[PDB]
Amino acid sequence: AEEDVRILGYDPLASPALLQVQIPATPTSLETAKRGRREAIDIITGKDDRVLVIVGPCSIHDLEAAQEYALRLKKLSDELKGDLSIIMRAYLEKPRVGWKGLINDPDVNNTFNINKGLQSARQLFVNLTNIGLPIGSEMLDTISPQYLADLVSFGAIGARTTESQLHRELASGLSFPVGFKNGTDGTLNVAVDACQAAAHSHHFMGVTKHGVAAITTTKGNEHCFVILRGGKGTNYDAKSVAEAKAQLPAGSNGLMIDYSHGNSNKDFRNQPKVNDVVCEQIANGENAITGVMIESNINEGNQGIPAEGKALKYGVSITDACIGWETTEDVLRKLAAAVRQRREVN
Amino acid sequence: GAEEDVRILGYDPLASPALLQVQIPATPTSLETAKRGRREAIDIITGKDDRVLVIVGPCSIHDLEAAQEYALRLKKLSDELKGDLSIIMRAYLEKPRTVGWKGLINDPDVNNTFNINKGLQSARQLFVNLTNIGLPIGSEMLDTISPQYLADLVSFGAIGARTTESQLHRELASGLSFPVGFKNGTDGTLNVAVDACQAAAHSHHFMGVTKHGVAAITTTKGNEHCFVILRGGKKGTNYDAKSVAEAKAQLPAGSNGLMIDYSHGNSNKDFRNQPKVNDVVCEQIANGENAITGVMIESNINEGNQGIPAEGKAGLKYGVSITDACIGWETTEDVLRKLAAAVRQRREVN
Ligand SMILES: N[C@@H](Cc1ccc(O)cc1)C(=O)O
Ligand SMILES: N[C@@H](Cc1ccc(O)cc1)C(=O)O
Ligand SMILES: [Mn+2]
Ligand SMILES: [Mn+2]
Repeated sequence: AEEDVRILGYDPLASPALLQVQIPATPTSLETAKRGRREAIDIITGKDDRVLVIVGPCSIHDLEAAQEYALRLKKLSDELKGDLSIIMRAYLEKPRVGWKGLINDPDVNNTFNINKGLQSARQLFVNLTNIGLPIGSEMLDTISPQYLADLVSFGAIGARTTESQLHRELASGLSFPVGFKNGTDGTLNVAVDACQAAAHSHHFMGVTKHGVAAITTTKGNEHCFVILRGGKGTNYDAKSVAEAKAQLPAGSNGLMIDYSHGNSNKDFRNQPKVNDVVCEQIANGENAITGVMIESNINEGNQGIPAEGKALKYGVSITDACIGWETTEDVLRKLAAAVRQRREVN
Repeated sequence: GAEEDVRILGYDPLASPALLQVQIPATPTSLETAKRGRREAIDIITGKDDRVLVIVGPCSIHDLEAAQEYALRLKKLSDELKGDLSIIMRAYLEKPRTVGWKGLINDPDVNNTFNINKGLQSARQLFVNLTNIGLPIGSEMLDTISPQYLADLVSFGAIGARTTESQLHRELASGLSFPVGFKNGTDGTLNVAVDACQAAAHSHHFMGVTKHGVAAITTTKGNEHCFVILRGGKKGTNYDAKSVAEAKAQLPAGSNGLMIDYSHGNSNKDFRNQPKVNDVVCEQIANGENAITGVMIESNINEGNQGIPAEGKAGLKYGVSITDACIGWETTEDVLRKLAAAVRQRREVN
């Protein structure tokens, strides 16, 4: 009998329940999460005319820098809350080459420690939600969300998994809105199909809170939407948006636009130009644009990890390039103005 | 309180991999055959062997008895063509949906109900039944849990077009005990499949399950037996001399040989195109194309496909797919004899 010839070992994993006791959610974390969800729901279904904003770092390698970022984001959020509902990006990895993410390599020293990773991720998420800021993250697989789901207001399925049956089944049992990205080829038919699929009940192999594989029956998720993110070209302009709307069946949730990634084509400086174009549409009465996504840090750009380890410029991304804090301020103020102007066209 | 499991109707218990592997024991012939298909696929894709690897059989197995019959014929044809073709039966369990049968694992009674436990039983009993006659099998690797129930029996695993980009499926592949084919993207380009073969070569840590059914961090070695499967897509069919040359142009140093799926995007919404694909491919091969080391074919006892009727399972035509349309046995046997001949020609040219 020949099995496990390419398995080096099975390493012990703390169960979700074990981590949920060890790093407990505060009342404020839990309330913050549920509020982010309600607000998101009202925006994507058209009941609120504010725009949903998912903004923050490409990924979080540094919990302390992330806390200092979050505080600025939260104060900005208090001021702009008439117009914008703000959820911080609390993403753990970048689509894989270079740094393997906070779950895999939380000490940013190219080793593995998935257990300490899940602890860091959970501690992060609690730290952020506890100051009253809702968070969003990528839904990576069927296991890790069980460690974190109590804290999350928004879940994303990346371009690379929108087609994946398992991620569509998973999205169908999650306790929050899920955005599906358009395919890496730059078409959205895959994200429309994901939304439809995810709206139905499925059965997938999940894990229970005690860390055992079990058959998991889902209810279906009515709060999935499509996220425009470019690809093979950019797709944030009015013609692209018109074609996107032409593909959504009646009763669709609103569209979200990502300013980064394929939309900014290899230059983070392009994010504010994406905002200008998206604001012009929203100002002019485009009610189908209900969300945006922005890769923002304290300081702009990105950096490689140098011979010296985790010790690295503070508040600078080690995955995708971000716009810096002051650009983010300008960018978000200008969006809120668009929002108010759309109100008056309406 | 916490707001979790709003959209979870429940959690049902699963027999563990090890429980199932005791309850449906593999025979010494099942285990030898699985090791043998592996060795042979390995030799072909890495160029130690000039036969062609053929993954051939139904789109999906909904009927164990009809597959068993299919298999008896395929094994007799294979005994006869073994100088030229290494044959592995498609023993696939699902098809990519948005209506339709949910597969053998989800819905083993083919009646729009769900019994996952009975389903993994049917799958594993099916793989034992097939491999027990000395026929090796391949299947799609769907997630990180199901393979743990069946991996002892598998010679070939496939990652479909819709998951080739998925990090989790690349990671899985890096720890599987057998060769893995990654299909090119639904857009008809293969960069995503080359990237996946590269990634799967490496060591990864993924969240899998032990043999006793508990989630564990599963550390892998890397899988040096991954290859690319050409299956068409939105750019067009890719089984022609030109497409293969553009394929070859993108393979990195160290890459294993190419497989050509005659079906799916390459049949272009018509199963009767698979013999035509074969001729075009058989022609390249016979004139000296050594970069084509594999083919994939959707084949059943009888041709075509069918919906599931109101009457249910009892209303089904025997030996006819309920998922993608397949060529019939007669036409498969022809396709495979011309294929075997192309391989013979190729030997002469070299
Ligand atoms: N047992 C599988 C490897 C595997 C698959 C899935 C899993 O969760 C763990 C381990 C093999 O020999 O190929
Ligand atoms: N607990 C998740 C649902 C879930 C995710 C993953 C899983 O394996 C089981 C169940 C939620 O509230 O969204
Ligand atoms: Mn990013
Ligand atoms: Mn098929």
